[PDB]
Amino acid sequence: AYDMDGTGAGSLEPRGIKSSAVEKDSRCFKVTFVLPSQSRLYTFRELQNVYTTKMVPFSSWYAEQQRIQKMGGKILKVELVAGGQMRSVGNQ
Amino acid sequence: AAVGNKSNVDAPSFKGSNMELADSGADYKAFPKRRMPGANMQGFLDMAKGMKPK
Amino acid sequence: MQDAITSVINAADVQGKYLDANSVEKLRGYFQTGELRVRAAATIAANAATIIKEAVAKSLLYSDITRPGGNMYTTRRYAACIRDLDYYLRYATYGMLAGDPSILDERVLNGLKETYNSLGVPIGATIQAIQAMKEVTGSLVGSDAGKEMGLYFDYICSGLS
Amino acid sequence: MQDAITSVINAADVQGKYLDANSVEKLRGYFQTGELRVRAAATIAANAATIIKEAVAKSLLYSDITRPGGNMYTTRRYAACIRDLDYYLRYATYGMLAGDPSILDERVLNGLKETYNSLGVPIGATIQAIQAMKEVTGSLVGSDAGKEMGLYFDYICSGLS
Amino acid sequence: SLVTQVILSADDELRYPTAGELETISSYLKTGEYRIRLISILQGKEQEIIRLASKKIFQLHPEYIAPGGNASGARQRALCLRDYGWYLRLITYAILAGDKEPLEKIGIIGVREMYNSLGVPIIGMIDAIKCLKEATVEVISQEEEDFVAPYYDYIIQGMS
Amino acid sequence: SAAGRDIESTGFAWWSGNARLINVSGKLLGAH
Amino acid sequence: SIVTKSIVNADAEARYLSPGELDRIKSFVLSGQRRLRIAQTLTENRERIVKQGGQQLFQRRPDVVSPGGNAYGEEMTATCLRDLDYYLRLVTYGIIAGDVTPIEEIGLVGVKEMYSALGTPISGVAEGIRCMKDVACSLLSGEDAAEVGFYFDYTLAAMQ
Amino acid sequence: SIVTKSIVNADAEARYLSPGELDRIKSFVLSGQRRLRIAQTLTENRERIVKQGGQQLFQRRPDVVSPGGNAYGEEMTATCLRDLDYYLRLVTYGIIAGDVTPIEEIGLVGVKEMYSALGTPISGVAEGIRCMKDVACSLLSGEDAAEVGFYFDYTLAAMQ
Amino acid sequence: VTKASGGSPVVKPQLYKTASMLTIAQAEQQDRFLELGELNQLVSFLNTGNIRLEIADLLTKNANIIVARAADRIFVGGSAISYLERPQASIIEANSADIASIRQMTSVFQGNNATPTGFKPISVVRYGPSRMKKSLRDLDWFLRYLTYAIVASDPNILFVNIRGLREIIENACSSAATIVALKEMKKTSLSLFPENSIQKEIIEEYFNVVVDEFINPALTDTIRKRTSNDLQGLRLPQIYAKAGISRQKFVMKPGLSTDEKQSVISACYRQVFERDISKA
Amino acid sequence: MQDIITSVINQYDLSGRYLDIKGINQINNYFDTGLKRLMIAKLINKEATNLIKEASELLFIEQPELLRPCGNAFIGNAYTTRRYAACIRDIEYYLRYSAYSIIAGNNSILDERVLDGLKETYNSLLVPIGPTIRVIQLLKEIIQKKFSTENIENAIIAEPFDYLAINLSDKNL
Ligand code: CLA
Ligand SMILES: CCC1=C(C)/C(=C/C2=NC(=C\c3[nH]c(/C=C4\NC(=O)[C@H](C)[C@H]4CC)c(C)c3CCC(=O)O)/C(CCC(=O)O)=C2C)NC1=O
Ligand SMILES: CCC1=C(C)/C(=C/C2=NC(=C\c3[nH]c(/C=C4\NC(=O)[C@H](C)[C@H]4CC)c(C)c3CCC(=O)O)/C(CCC(=O)O)=C2C)NC1=O
Ligand SMILES: CCC1=C(C)/C(=C/C2=NC(=C\c3[nH]c(/C=C4\NC(=O)[C@H](C)[C@H]4CC)c(C)c3CCC(=O)O)/C(CCC(=O)O)=C2C)NC1=O
Ligand SMILES: CCC1=C(C)/C(=C/C2=NC(=C\c3[nH]c(/C=C4\NC(=O)[C@H](C)[C@H]4CC)c(C)c3CCC(=O)O)/C(CCC(=O)O)=C2C)NC1=O
Ligand SMILES: CCC1=C(C)/C(=C/C2=NC(=C\c3[nH]c(/C=C4\NC(=O)[C@H](C)[C@H]4CC)c(C)c3CCC(=O)O)/C(CCC(=O)O)=C2C)NC1=O
Ligand SMILES: CCC1=C(C)/C(=C/C2=NC(=C\c3[nH]c(/C=C4\NC(=O)[C@H](C)[C@H]4CC)c(C)c3CCC(=O)O)/C(CCC(=O)O)=C2C)NC1=O
Ligand SMILES: CCC1=C(C)/C(=C/C2=NC(=C\c3[nH]c(/C=C4\NC(=O)[C@H](C)[C@H]4CC)c(C)c3CCC(=O)O)/C(CCC(=O)O)=C2C)NC1=O
Ligand SMILES: CCC1=C(C)/C(=C/C2=NC(=C\c3[nH]c(/C=C4\NC(=O)[C@H](C)[C@H]4CC)c(C)c3CCC(=O)O)/C(CCC(=O)O)=C2C)NC1=O
Repeated sequence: AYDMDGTGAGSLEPRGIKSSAVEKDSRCFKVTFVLPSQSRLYTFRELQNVYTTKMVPFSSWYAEQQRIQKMGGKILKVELVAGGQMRSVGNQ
Repeated sequence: AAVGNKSNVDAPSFKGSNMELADSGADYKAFPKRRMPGANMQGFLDMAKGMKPK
Repeated sequence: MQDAITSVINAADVQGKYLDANSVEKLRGYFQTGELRVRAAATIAANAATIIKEAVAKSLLYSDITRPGGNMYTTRRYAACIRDLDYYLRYATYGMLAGDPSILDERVLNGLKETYNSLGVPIGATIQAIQAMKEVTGSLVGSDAGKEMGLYFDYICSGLS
Repeated sequence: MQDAITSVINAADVQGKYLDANSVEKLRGYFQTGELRVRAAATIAANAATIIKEAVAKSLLYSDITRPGGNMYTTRRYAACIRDLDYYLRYATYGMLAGDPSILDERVLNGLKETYNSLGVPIGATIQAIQAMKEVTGSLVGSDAGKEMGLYFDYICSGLS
Repeated sequence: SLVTQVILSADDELRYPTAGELETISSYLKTGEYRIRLISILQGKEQEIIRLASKKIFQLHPEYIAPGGNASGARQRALCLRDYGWYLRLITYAILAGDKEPLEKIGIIGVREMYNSLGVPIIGMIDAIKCLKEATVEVISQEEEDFVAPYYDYIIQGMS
Repeated sequence: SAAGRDIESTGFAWWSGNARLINVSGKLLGAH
Repeated sequence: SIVTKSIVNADAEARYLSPGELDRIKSFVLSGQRRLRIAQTLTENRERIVKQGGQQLFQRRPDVVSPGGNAYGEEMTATCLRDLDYYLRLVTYGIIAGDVTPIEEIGLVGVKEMYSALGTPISGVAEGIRCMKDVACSLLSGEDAAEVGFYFDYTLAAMQ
Repeated sequence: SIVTKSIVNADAEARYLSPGELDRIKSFVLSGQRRLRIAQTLTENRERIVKQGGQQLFQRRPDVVSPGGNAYGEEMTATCLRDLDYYLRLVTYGIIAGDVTPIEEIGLVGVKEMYSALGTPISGVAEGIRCMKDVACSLLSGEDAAEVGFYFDYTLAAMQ
Repeated sequence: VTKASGGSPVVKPQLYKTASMLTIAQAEQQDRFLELGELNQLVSFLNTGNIRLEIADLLTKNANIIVARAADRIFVGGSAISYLERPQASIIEANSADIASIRQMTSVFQGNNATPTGFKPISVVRYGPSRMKKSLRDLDWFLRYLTYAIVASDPNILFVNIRGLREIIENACSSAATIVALKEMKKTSLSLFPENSIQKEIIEEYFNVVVDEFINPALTDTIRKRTSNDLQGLRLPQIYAKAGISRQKFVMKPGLSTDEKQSVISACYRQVFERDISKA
Repeated sequence: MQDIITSVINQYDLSGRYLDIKGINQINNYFDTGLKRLMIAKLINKEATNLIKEASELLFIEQPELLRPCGNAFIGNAYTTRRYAACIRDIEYYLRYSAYSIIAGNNSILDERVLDGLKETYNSLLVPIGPTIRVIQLLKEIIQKKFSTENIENAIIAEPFDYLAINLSDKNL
């Protein structure tokens, strides 16, 4: 279901990205960032634009924001376009 | 021309040689008919000349 | 995935020899039919939906595979057929241009009869659909071009059998 | 992504009218230069590595962007340049064939100057590299063909500025 | 450096450094000054060594020095010693931060396409570094040159 | 391939720049 | 056109254009003189190609014009011929572009959604284009009728 | 070898190895010094043992090399001696293994199917191995010639 | 010993492209019949056809003359062309082309300039036979894939086998003793055709693709570094991936034409669902 | 993978017992030769690009067929330079994973990362298994040329290369 079942350290599925997203979450951000690949010079793949602006969901913004810095990216701006704040029920 | 003239006996076919022209050699199989002596094998060919004449 | 030129170059290369008179003799034979194959592949591209509509209505339209219980009953299952028959008429067009059926078994034939047995698709009705589809394809492209396009249909039917 | 024929058809279509004498008048002008553009794109494909090697050695090879601290110091950063200059010489070749610079801003110009500012890439040295690359390209393809290929280089330099 | 590899390598698993990794930081920091003492030995012999590198890279490869080769001319040979100076400077970085990243984030990653766009034969540069390692053995005793030996041949492995 | 037509390709300067033909036997034959 | 999608094909593949792609851009531009003559024939024959186009369309599909048909009355019949003037125009674009790319993104992409949402029988408009094809190919020689008819039947295929 | 089939014998019988089996593994390994000397003699005498082996083979069987024979010409005669180099090699394996188990599953099992399927007279290749045997036993003393010849005649027996 | 097995399906690795070939594959990968542009693609290279083929036989017939005239230039020591060995596979035959070199038992000069400056030509007696057993074999092969590139569509088969080639043989070969030999074949092969006719420009353009790219630095090895522990890093020569049809990608730059934005989206359907269900 | 140590500890865990002295004697034999296992590894990094080059010429000098046309058997030997480029690449791997496996003192890294599917992969491409194994031991003799005056480094160097040889064989006996 959601990503906070009871998993933490020392648990059977591997220790990973745990987001505070509810059941079928409907909140999503509008993020903007550059993310240079830092791996094209030994792979020699084709090049793709690294400056992107896209709507990521609340269910997986934290994983994406945690990963964009993994590969040296810089986050220029993020906002919560869709969803409420301090909302107990209704994020579903 | 057939030249079927007469006295077509059967026994005693003899010897000699002629090697008549091929045909149909105008077809097209993609593989050869295979033959030997690659490299890993130049040693023994040069070396079967030795006994070739015996 | 080899055409007639790729297959000729491979056999001439696999013996390490140049393109002798016999290798170029077949290549000249392929270039002579190069004009016929494009016009054959031209009209087949135009009448792709019409050919498949003619084959299914002529072979397996009203048989009891079409009725309930038959192998083609539900609309998802019927729609999979004309999707499925489109590949046979399409890949056969590729073999007709390349002049070599290597693309068929590379991308169609392998794991095909083993897949229809899994789904339970009737191989008997499948080949007759392709045979009927081969019959209408000889209508459009003519006789000799139909002989060329027809030469790869039964190649599918043979291996799919 | 429109060529000269696509742009002519679009403007003639966007008013809902047929291809009158003025629309075909430009199309005939494009077909006249069709022979020049292919030979221009022919030699540029051959001397792609030689042109980029000539531009960097003539514009920014020994400047202090090349030395430590400069924007091009490390081997990853140097290797990104000739990778980066390859697109400018390549996409400019596409604009020279299509006869319309729509492909450049569609696939090169948009988010480009906004990207170099993020990385901190010097736009000043970049344009002079493309200007020097434009200078050697006029050497190969000739004068008028260089005028054509050169017409899309400064289009990149203008928008990248 | 080495601590950076442990912080990074422990960070993609979302965990603190384990028992073995904290050894790898602790043992690295206890051998600290000996890298510091060693790099000052090499910095005082950079004019020592690159003069000896130009000995054998060119007697081995007179193709490059001759008229027509890339290194023909004064100013081409002038930077020629500069590339030795940057490489030797990079190795002092690698000898200090006890790993290969300063030899890899600089110098190694994409070096072939740099030289290939320059005309320098990439095989010749491999012998240049091999020449440079051959030159460092003379001005260095047996104790500490096998400490610096594995940092050289990584560059040769990186360039192939 | 080609060799020895400079100061720091052989060691000899230009006033000695007739003695870059000692280990170069082909140019020396055309010199004689 | 053939020029723009032979580019975007080789664009996606990270490569330049092969001889197979550049000997056809070459072969297409030398074909350009003959294409403008063919499109010039259909350009000022739209009065007959459309009006005789709707001629056979109503004789073959009297339902669409009969009371209850979608094109019933003085009003809809005028728009009934308006669409044929559209599709006859797009065929002139496809002949000059050497491809149905102009016809693709105009009048073909999502055409079934429009005509289904207008209440028009999409099979009926397909019958209209076929009637225009016999009038168009009757205006040209055999070498041309294999082209002008060739673009109509593609429109027939995508319109059902 | 004697070690592996003395095991698989006692393996099948659900038992360990008797003194009759373990006093011969013992007796074989003390024999191992003398076996390597014997195989060492045949190892670098293959030039004479094979070439003189095919010497007597053609003098005794001129049919196989005459025109029409299987080993006719420069080509087949080279392969004609190649097989003798094979079988001379397997005898060196049997001497070191102390058994024809290496010769059994290599060059003996199903050998008649190969040579019958190659058109080669299997009796002719048997004559070749006998000619090699007289050359081999002429290179060793009487105590050794009772072994090196001993493995050839087993190959002669299975090859007919 | 390995205690399991995934099986080995028959796989034919890519070798080269041809003009008859890749355009059949491009529309193949997009799941469509080729269109009239690409049908116009497949036709007039077939319409090249016999022109490509006759270039082979005229080039193939005097193959020894093409190879021998290079031998006179850069090989001291008499003829030194005995080490040729045309059948390179040791087969009896199936059929053979005709070459028929020297008949009775460098003739006229009048323009013959091979070495640009003081280049040392290889000797032969000092160069030794075993190394000599390749140099005529490779002067052979440069005649070969050219006469496979003419008969095929493109020069791509030359590009794959000549990119890193000069580096690999750079230690047992003076490289400039190849560029002289490769520019002797075009000078010899241009003796055959009336120049400023169509065939003269065809084969000339294929010679300078192999000789100018011969003097060109080899591609760098591509590396596949893995992300986590249990994987293993690999390494492939960049030669290896540029042989064959070379499968395409699709990108969604907003602002494309809505077809190429439609061909990319439907390309996304086939990837994730394995069959374009919107078409199906 | 598993080194000599972890392989030893799993040996005692399966039985669920602590490490006795026979277990520790196996670990001590690694710790003694562990310092000797490194300059074997350090020599390989210094001799890596060379040792592949001597292996190739020593291979093709005995297998000239590998540099020739394949015959109609579409077989992958070093025919073309595309074939030759990738074929030298395999000698990279056999020297590499046999270099780690010298340091681990155990062939656990070998079979799971080299042997598993090796006959699978070569049977697909029709690659020579015979010459492929012979080049593996041309490297072994070439590496043992350096450490030859004594003979306790020799058994260390032989263990990885000998393991690939016995395992890539279709078993004749
Ligand atoms: C067959 C005779 C012969 C030969 C082959 C050589 C060969 C050589 N000598 Mg040597 N030498 C010779 C005789 C010879 N020498 C004699 C007779 C003397 C005594 C004077 C010397 C003294 C000598 C010295 C001191 C040196 C050499 C050097 C050299 C080397 C380079 C030469 C050079 O660059 O000069 C280039 C030429 C000049 C710079 C021009 C000099 C012009 C002189 C000063 C004027 C000549 C006057 C003449 C009689 C009339 C001229 C008419 C006038 C109107 C112009 C070369 C191997 C050098 C060396 O060791 O290299 C390894 C060196 O340093 N030589
Ligand atoms: C590694 C650097 C880094 C940080 C720090 C980070 C923070 C971060 N904090 C979040 C939420 C949150 N953070 C808090 C925290 C707090 N509430 C309080 O009253 C306190 C003041 C505070 C605890 C100290 C809460 C309650 C949420 C949930 C908000 C919601 O459901 O709307 C979220 C939204 C997604 C998710 O949690 O799955 C992110 C991405 N991400 C990063 O990559
Ligand atoms: C390109 C080579 C190639 C082929 C040919 C191919 C066939 C293929 N046919 C399928 C199904 C099917 N195929 C049929 C076909 C038929 N029913 C009949 O009665 C007729 C005899 C026949 C039409 C001629 C049907 C009904 C299904 C659906 C089966 C089901 O839902 O269980 C499926 C299952 C998945 C899907 O359709 O999405 C595959 C993968 N895949 C390939 O990659
Ligand atoms: C097809 C249109 C297009 C372009 C042009 C493009 C550019 C682009 N240039 C980049 C970097 C770069 N570009 C340069 C370029 C230069 N340094 C200089 O001094 C010069 C002025 C200049 C060479 C002319 C350098 C050094 C980097 C690396 C920056 C870094 O590592 O921080 C990057 C970061 C990622 C990467 O290279 O893998 C992108 C995405 N992307 C595109 O899609
Ligand atoms: C920190 C890592 C690093 C390196 C190594 C580097 C190298 C580098 N070498 C260059 C040129 C050059 N390099 C050489 C080099 C040589 N000739 C020989 O015979 C030798 C074997 C070799 C020197 C030891 C030559 C001849 C040129 C000039 C080529 C030309 O412009 O014609 C250039 C062009 C500008 C310049 O000289 O500064 C760069 C950037 N940049 C870097 O950031
Ligand atoms: C360039 C591609 C293109 C097409 C094809 C197109 C069609 C189109 N057809 C329309 C109406 C119409 N179209 C018809 C057509 C027909 N009635 C029949 O019986 C026949 C079967 C058929 C014609 C042969 C009728 C009757 C209407 C009016 C429907 C109404 O008033 O409700 C309308 C709404 C009115 C208008 O704006 O014209 C559009 C937009 N637009 C385009 O951009
Ligand atoms: C290790 C056990 C072993 C043996 C013995 C063996 C034999 C063997 N003998 C062969 C051929 C041959 N063998 C002969 C042999 C002979 N001609 C004569 O006249 C003589 C009687 C006789 C030799 C003394 C000839 C002529 C051929 C070539 C036949 C042909 O080309 O059709 C071939 C096919 C070519 C090849 O791959 O070498 C095999 C495999 N393989 C094995 O693994
Ligand atoms: C069809 C395109 C094509 C070519 C040409 C090719 C060449 C090729 N030449 C090779 C070697 C060689 N090639 C040559 C010689 C020469 N080579 C020349 O192009 C010159 C004419 C001559 C020097 C003047 C020599 C001497 C060797 C042996 C080098 C060595 O021992 O490593 C090798 C390594 C295997 C071998 O020993 O033959 C290849 C794969 N491969 C290809 O796919
Ligand atoms: C880590 C362990 C490991 C190995 C060894 C390995 C091998 C491997 N060898 C390959 C090909 C190949 N390997 C060779 C090798 C040879 N040809 C000969 O004639 C010689 C016997 C031999 C050189 C010794 C050739 C020619 C190919 C290409 C086959 C072809 O495309 O024709 C390929 C397919 C290309 C690719 O790498 O993607 C793989 C995966 N992969 C692994 O993960």
